Amino acid sequence: RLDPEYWKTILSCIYVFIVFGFTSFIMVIVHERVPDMQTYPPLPDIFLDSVPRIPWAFAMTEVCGMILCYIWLLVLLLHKHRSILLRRLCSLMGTVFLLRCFTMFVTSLSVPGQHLQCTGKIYGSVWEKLHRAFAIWSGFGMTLTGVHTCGDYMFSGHTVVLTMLNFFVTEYTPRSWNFLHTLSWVLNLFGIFFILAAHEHYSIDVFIAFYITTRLFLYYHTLANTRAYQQSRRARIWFPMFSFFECNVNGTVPNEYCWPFSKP
Amino acid sequence: RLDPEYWKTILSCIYVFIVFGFTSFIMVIVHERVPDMQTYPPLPDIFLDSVPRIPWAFAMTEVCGMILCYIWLLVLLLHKHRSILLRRLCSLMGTVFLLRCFTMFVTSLSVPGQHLQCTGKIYGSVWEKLHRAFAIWSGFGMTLTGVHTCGDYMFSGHTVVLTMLNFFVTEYTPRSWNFLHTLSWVLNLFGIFFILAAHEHYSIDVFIAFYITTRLFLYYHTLANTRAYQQSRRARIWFPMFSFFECNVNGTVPNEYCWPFSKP
Amino acid sequence: RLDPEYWKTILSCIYVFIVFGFTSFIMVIVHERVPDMQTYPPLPDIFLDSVPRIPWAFAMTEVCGMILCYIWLLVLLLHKHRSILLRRLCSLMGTVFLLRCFTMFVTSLSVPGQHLQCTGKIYGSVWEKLHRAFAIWSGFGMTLTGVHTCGDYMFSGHTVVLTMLNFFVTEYTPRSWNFLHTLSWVLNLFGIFFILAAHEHYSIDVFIAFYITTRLFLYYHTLANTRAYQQSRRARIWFPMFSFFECNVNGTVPNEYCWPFSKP
Amino acid sequence: RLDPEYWKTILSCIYVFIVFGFTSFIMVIVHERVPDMQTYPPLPDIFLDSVPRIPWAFAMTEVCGMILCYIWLLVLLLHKHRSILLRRLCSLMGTVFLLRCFTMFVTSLSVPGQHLQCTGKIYGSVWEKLHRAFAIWSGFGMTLTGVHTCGDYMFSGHTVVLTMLNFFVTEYTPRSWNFLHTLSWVLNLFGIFFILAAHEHYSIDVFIAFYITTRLFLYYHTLANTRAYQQSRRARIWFPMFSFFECNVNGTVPNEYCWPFSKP
Amino acid sequence: RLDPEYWKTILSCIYVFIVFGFTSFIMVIVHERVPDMQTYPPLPDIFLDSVPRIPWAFAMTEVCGMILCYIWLLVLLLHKHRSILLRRLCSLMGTVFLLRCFTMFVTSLSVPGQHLQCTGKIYGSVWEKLHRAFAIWSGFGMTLTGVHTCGDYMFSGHTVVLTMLNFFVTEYTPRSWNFLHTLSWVLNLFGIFFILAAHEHYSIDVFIAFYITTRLFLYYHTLANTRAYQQSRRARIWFPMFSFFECNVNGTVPNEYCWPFSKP
Amino acid sequence: RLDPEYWKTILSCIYVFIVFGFTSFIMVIVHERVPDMQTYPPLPDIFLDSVPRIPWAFAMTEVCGMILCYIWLLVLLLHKHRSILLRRLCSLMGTVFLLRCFTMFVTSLSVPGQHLQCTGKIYGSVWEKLHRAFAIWSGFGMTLTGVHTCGDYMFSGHTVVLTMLNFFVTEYTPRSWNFLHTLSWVLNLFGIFFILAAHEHYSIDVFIAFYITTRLFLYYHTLANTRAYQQSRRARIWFPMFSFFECNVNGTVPNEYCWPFSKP
Repeated sequence: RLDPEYWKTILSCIYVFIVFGFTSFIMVIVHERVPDMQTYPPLPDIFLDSVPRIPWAFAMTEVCGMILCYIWLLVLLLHKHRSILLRRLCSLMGTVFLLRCFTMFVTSLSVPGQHLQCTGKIYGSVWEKLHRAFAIWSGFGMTLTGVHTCGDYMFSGHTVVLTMLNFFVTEYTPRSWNFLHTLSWVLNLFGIFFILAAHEHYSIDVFIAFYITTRLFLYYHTLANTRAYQQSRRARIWFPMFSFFECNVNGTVPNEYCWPFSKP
Repeated sequence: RLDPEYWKTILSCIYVFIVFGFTSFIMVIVHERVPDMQTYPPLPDIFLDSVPRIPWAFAMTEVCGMILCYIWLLVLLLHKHRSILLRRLCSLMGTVFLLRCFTMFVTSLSVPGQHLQCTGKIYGSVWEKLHRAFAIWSGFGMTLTGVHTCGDYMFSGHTVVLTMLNFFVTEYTPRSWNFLHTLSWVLNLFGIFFILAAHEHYSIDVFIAFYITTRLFLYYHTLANTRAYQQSRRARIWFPMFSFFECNVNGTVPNEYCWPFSKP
Repeated sequence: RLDPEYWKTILSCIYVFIVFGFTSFIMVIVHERVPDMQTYPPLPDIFLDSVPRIPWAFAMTEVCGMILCYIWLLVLLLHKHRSILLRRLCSLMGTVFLLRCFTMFVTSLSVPGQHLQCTGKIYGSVWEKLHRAFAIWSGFGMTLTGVHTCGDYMFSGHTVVLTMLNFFVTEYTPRSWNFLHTLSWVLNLFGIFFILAAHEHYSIDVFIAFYITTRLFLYYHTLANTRAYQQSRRARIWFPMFSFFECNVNGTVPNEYCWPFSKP
Repeated sequence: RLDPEYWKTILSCIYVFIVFGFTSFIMVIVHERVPDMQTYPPLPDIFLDSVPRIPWAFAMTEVCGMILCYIWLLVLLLHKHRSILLRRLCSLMGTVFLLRCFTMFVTSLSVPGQHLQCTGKIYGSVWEKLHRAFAIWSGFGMTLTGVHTCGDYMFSGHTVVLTMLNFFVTEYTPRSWNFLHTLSWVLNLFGIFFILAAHEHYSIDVFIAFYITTRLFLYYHTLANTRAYQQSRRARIWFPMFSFFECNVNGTVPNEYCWPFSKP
Repeated sequence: RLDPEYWKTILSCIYVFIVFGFTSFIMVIVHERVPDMQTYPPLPDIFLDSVPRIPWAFAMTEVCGMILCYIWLLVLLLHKHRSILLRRLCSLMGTVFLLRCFTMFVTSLSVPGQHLQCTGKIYGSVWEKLHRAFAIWSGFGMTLTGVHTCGDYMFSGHTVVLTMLNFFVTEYTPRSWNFLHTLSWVLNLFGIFFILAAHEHYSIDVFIAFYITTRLFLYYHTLANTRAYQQSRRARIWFPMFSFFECNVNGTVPNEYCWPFSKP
Repeated sequence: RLDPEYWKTILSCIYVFIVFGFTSFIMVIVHERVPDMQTYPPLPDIFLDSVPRIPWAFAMTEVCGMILCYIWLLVLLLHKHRSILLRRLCSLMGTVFLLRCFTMFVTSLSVPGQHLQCTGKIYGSVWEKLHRAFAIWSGFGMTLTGVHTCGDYMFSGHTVVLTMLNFFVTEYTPRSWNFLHTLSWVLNLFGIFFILAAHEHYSIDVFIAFYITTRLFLYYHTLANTRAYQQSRRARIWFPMFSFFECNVNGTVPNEYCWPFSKP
């Protein structure tokens, strides 16, 4: 049966956090490659040359992220098997960012010309770069708590976060509430459009980022529902720590509800 | 049963060739967005920085391609379903080249700094664009028959051809000939490496030009195996003209080999 | 049945230490033959002539050798029949390093030009050779604890240790862990590559070392699983002290794991 | 049953002649690498330093070669299934000489000081190397018909031929002739001693050549007798063109002798 | 049954030591014939002409003999029938050494020119010959304890001892230990080669001093096995004191070993 | 049954003549080693120093040889299975003399001083030695037809011929004529005594020669009577062409008489 494992979720939660730290550490290394990085005028993008730069577009995507997180924790609060959903969130966010790190190491593609008042730079050391890492790591990447001051590269994590929250929101809801799903898709599309109009990422930066996470989420859910991790040697799974997390869960989780507290 | 409809192969062929024509047009259309194209320093890479440029490495790619094409022609000559393999290949290259067209149209990523001796440029008119494209069209984009002189863009076609002609000779040969498959794997790997060593494309171009063809081949063959197009309303398949071309094909294609000529 | 023999393991450890001590002395005897070994130009190779020398590449081989050693020590601790594993490892490392002594005494092939610091020499005595042999012996031949002042001859020793550890790690882990196996193979291949990248061995020392270690490991395990030591007078097995160690072990060793400590 | 296939023996002979030509051309190419290769002093050996050079000792190896070849040709004449023997000899020699070519390409190890009359060289063209390759090819590489002006590299060739002929003579004679076998073994050992005593090869060259030929012959005959080419997908036999030659032969070849001429 | 009669063993030992006494006497009596013995040139040979005289090989003979007799003593200690093996050994040495006496009496063959610096000579009296013989007797005839200063004669006894102690270890050990047999074969062959390389005996001495011992060993062993001495009047065996020593033993001596000290 | 093979006896008769020719060829080669061979004084023998030299004993040695030959041909004339006796005599005389040739090549031992005045020597050529061999060959060695002019070496063939003929004469007569056997033995003893007394050979030359032929003849007859050449794998017979000649003869050959011609 569905046995909530309260001690595996701790490992899953440390997994996403250490992956975030590793990604933050890798981010500062890429910035060392090109010293100036603010002398190239923008490459022609048929999406970029049309929409003028909007200074406040970036923060609207962020408030979209917070409101989507609020809805998701609202669903997370009133579900029987909250442990499984919280485990899956971390277990599926811990791989897209590893792919992001690999793509970052292979090649670098920043948006050429914005945030030219990028301060800091020329970090010659083996200890201060770590401090810059905790600066990046312990700021969650938001500009509201100003940490992201300088340019960002290919494969934006904002779109990954938005669509990953949206898919889990729409998937763990009954097939009778088809009015919050449309709204959630609306805010997801608005966030993508506002990140595109912020002159912060290229179109190919967001298209690949969206497709990869959508395909990976669908594949993970299909494999979990099929429960081929133990049925046979299905495909020699390469998912990081998949059978360990999903050994005790069989079949498809239902969508029943209760009240968490003991004082109705 | 498997009835060879020769009136469908001609339609598929004219479709893939007009796709080639549209692609040839769109390279010329996307060319003049930037006039210089030739002043920037390369973006930081991990493979274009270590390995120095090898001037003759860009010939082995099309030597490998011609060898693979000759082997594929030999395979196509002796198979009874020579009207089916060619139709499927034409249906696949059309889709992959439409994807290439869309990717190059949304954004352009050319190695900034190769082919600085190419002449021409500033083709501002209505009628010399088609002349330039027809020059590009009737040269197969090869450098042995010198046609492409300036730079190339995202989603290299040489990778797509070298991978399609490798995964198409492997699939439609007996599952006991895993040596020609091994030889073609080395062929494809060397063709991949020599393009990168020639400073012709970025390292992330080849990876996402190889994975897409592998996935779009395996998915198409899985769909064709289980006849899901007519079994039910499975997924509303998004292949351009999907149910039309393979409406007369049921089951799985056999493997038997025959000599069509009547001169034993 | 599997009887843990705690004195045969000690005998095997004594045997392997004696073999290592003999090898250390033989390596000092061989260096006496021709003094210079550093004035000739290197033989025409295909790898030593393309890749330039990398000064730091030799320490990475030993780093990859310590990582695999730590992993194998972890495996050796959480097993039922750890005594058999230790006994087999020692009984194989004895034979391979005896073959190395033979093939290094027959003909001495060094790399003319690395470790040119080798100076003074003229160890003309019987009681000064022993001190030099002891200096190599109680340093494990590594370059971190500096004993690797002069060069190393035919049948490289780092490749033997790396391949033996990788194969032992792969063999004695459950046949469902197919990510640790890939990591071990990658580490082994990188350690092999860094030997040639540092201009320490010819391209033909490494290949024969790898082949000999692989062939001996596979032959020993085939003989052990067939259990031909008491079946009949099959072929007069030539493995040094083979029937003595495997007389009490019949059949194949299973893969049961536990926790040795008396405090679970 | 044993079907005499006279159209495959011709293919095997063509394959062997092509392999021999390729080996000769590769030797000519390899000699181009190092200009002198005759000024350095020889490596410290254990056999080349004790026994002084014997000027006439290199003709005796070829004399034993002719004797063994004559005996084998006599055996080939008085056998029922001579076609299978002639098909196996070629299919083994081709593989062994391909291995010799590969081994000689990576690193070139000659004997510094014999055949010091080798001068002129500087074949700085493509149509002059071919003449030398043809001169070596149509001379069988022997020293009696003088083509052996310069030295010979790694993986000696005389040892391969001698060992192959000796093993073939031993295998395909009735198992009651234990005087011809002793004579063949004595001739083989004397040929090896004479190739070693003329200062034409190193000890390790002869040892690895002998080991490789013996192991390849034994493995090929074990596979042929086990008939694993059609039993199952055992191990993916890597012998070049193995299943094509042994598909029509099932089981083991008997030792029936007859007389082919119809004139008693 | 097998009854250990130590009174027979003591008589056998004193008898064979008596045989040593008369051998020592006869060497002195045959020394006095030719005074010079050191002026002639050696008769033509094949092994004494090619191999040059080396002066340290004549020590390895008694080193090998010492190792062999130590191994034989170890075997005799652990074998229950220690009263029978020693008696048979003494009975065999008595016969072979009286044959040596006959051979040196009938003819005297020596090396004309070696050991030319030995002093003494002209021992013309009745008593000093006894002193010289006792000097020869109480040194067992090795050169390590320098007694054998002059030349030696027909039918070398070092070969006889080296071969008898090899054929007794092989015979009276279980027929599954064919490594100590292999080691003893090398021990015997090297001892054979080194006495020849010391220019101490002609090449015909060793061959007939080895064949005689192996033949007289196998013949005596077969006679003991089939108990033909008492079965009938088989051949009137000429072995001196044959039936007396071997009257109390019937059947074949087993190969079982025991520890006769009472301190487990 | 006992089938007289008239065509194998021809091969046996040619084989002994080739052996005789080879022995004659070898004899002249030994004479080329040392030129003088007539300066050494007699090495001291207890037999030669006693009997003054006799210069007519050599003649009646051949006289008793011819007498025994006459008796043997008398027996051969009136026997049913004369072919078998002739074949066995030739086949054994062809092996004893091969052993003579080997012992001749290994070492040389002549009698130092008789035949001071024989002519010849200093044969510097590659053709005249053949004529000398023909002179030696076609004289049968007797001094009646003067060919043997210089001395003879060890392992004399005179005693071999005498003993071989005597044993054949005695063996093929039934056990009722014990008066001619006494004459044969006494003439053999007189012949060997005359050989010893006339200063042409040493005692050790004749003792080994007598023993070798006696043992070989006895072993051959025992094997022929027991019929172990086809019974099982008896001893790995090293007899030259043994199973070929005696394949058709089984059991023991009896001694029936007849009259050869058709005119009684």
